[PDB]
Amino acid sequence: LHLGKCNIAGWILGNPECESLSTASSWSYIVETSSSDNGTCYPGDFIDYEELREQL
Amino acid sequence: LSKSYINDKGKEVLVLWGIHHPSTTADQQSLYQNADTYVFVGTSRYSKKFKPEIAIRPKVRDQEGRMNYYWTLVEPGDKITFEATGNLVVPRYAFAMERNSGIIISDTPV
Amino acid sequence: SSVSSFERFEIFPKTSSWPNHDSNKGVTAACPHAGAKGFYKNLIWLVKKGNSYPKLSKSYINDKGKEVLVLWGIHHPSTTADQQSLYQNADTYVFVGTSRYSKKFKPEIAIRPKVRDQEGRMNYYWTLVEPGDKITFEATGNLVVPRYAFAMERNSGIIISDTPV
Repeated sequence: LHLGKCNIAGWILGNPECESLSTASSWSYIVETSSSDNGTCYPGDFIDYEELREQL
Repeated sequence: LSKSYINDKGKEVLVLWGIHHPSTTADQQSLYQNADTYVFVGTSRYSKKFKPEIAIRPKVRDQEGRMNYYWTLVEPGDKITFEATGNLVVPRYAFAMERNSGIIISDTPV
Repeated sequence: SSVSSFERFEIFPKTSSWPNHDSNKGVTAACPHAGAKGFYKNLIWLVKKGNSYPKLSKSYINDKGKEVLVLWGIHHPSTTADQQSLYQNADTYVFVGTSRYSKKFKPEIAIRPKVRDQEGRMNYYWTLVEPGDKITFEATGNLVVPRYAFAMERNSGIIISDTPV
């Protein structure tokens, strides 16, 4: 699964700038980018965020 | 609010929600009309208590508020339970998953 | 443990920072300066000045090219009579907010066991300030405001020994 310019938090929450995306039915790893700034468009404290990146 | 969902699948169901933290007390009543709010998320394994704090945060991306995002797993046969009187971000879609890997930050094509 | 760019600077000067809050009556017998009553050097124990307590609202913009370390404390008084005699506020709450973290502090008033002739507690917290980030303090009581900040920049641990230098 490749998310492009968006990170995991832009995909698991439904960020509107990551609309052009075709999520497959199965994957093995998630790819982020170095310029992954279009994730959480609203700020906040993502509690237990590091464990969610390994579960999915 | 009082919602629930019975796991009718043979795999785990991932549920993501959010806890809204408004900036000022005038923004709390203008969006929810409730001062003392509390959010409850309860499963067969975990029962958490959420309490949003209303305070002035530094301006990040032209937003003086915060929103804490939480998550939990739902076992096959377990029924999730949501009960809140304000500042709850209800989910729209769920991620049914089943596993037995991490993250990669790169710019390589696919 | 490993700081190569340390600079002990004063984040809030004691002259004209809190003119409505007393910074001298908040002393204790467990922390003696030279035998008399005193309190911490890098911390300021704000207490009730008069018969009330004004709301605190301080900030600091990171004008340096390195991280700024800020230490504060959350006072936990023993009895409810000691709460009103030092702060005159029952429902108190302390907020510390940065660009990365926003924490909620709530002091508990209960009878603790007597340790060093003190029936109270004081929880100390800390956070980092990024270059360009502005810290935010907002409390109505039981806040230990900082006096000095530790500007640091790193890329080590602790040693307990009695060897000379």
